Amino acid sequence: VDQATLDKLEAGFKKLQEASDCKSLLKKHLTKDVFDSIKNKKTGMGATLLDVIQSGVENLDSGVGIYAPDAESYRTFGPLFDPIIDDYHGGFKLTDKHPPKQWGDINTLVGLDPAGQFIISTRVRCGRSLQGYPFNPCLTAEQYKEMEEKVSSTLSSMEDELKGTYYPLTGMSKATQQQLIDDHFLFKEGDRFLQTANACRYWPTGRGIFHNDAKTFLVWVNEEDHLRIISMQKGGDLKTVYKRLVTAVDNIESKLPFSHDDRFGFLTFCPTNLGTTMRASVHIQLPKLAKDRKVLEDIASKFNLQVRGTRGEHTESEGGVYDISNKRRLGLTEYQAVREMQDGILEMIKMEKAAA
Ligand SMILES: Nc1ncnc2c1ncn2[C@@H]1O[C@H](COP(=O)(O)OP(=O)(O)O)[C@@H](O)[C@H]1O
Ligand SMILES: CC(=N)NCCC[C@H](N)C(=O)O
Ligand SMILES: [Mg+2]
Repeated sequence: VDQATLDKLEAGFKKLQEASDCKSLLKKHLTKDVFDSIKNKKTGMGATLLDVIQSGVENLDSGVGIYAPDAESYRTFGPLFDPIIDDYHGGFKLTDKHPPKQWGDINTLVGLDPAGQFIISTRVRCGRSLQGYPFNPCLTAEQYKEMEEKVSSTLSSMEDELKGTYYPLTGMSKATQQQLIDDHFLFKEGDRFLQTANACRYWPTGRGIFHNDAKTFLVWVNEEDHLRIISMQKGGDLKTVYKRLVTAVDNIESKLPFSHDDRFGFLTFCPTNLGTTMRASVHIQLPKLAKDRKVLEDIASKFNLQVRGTRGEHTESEGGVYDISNKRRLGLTEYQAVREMQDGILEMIKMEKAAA
């Protein structure tokens, strides 16, 4: 680790201590001891502690603040990752290992809001990394193109409900892109947390979206993760949404090799996405409970749920519509993760009906 990198780290650590109102897990868990123990370490691809913490140093409003530039980073910088992962995912010890993939009994899932007065739409996503490719900050432009080719070629073999078309971001009209983002289908462009993590280099090369005509099945290529595999539709039919995701992931898994770790389950760029990589969410209105987004968040947290704005994380609610989802992804099965959202949303709706 060169001297220029060390200077920036010491200055970054200092900045974090002085940021009296910073509430990120990075600040909370980067103790002087932790800091000194790993700041001189480097991975085989040259990822340093700076590459890990830089996004959180520059964006003090980060909730977490770190990313893994490569798989090795998760262990090379373990003393920082380990406590943060344990913290975020609601308990995960050094000796713990993520359980084997288990979708569970899909037939046990229910409709989340039969009368249709609270839930707007339901969505479940997963993420995957291609074996042989590092995470965003270590990728070259050429690698983005190689991966885009591989993934798009694989998805051309999808059939029936899952059959669809790949749309590259390169050459995509501003109008077409903007509508897809507005309609909650395409990942947004230019995220400051990802940018400062050097996750958006060479944009928009290699980036794009696959989807069926109904746009109930989508795959993001080369945004935050190599793949995000998405099932979504209007209404509260979680069972169908989850079933479609399972079918899609099972099919893609037979064709493309994805990175899996004995301890961390499926590997992802952010530690929040490890394990099941699963975020099951609803867009929901709860006017009585949501009379203060912090009261809503406090209610949600007891159900292990996270609250986001209408256009995704780091955004506000619009027209009272919130994104509410399972927070935890690692140290529980796919089934357990989706059930936490279902169970939490069902009770919150009950609470809403009862609220004065
Ligand atoms: N239940 C949902 N129904 C409709 N759109 C959703 C739902 N949950 C998330 N989205 C959309 O997904 C997109 C990505 O948002 P983010 O908060 O970045 O989620 P992810 O885990 O998908 O990266 C945003 O446009 C957000 O509106
Ligand atoms: C997309 C994603 N990984 N969100 C979780 C953390 C995001 C951001 N780096 C933060 O620390 O708030
Ligand atoms: Mg995102």
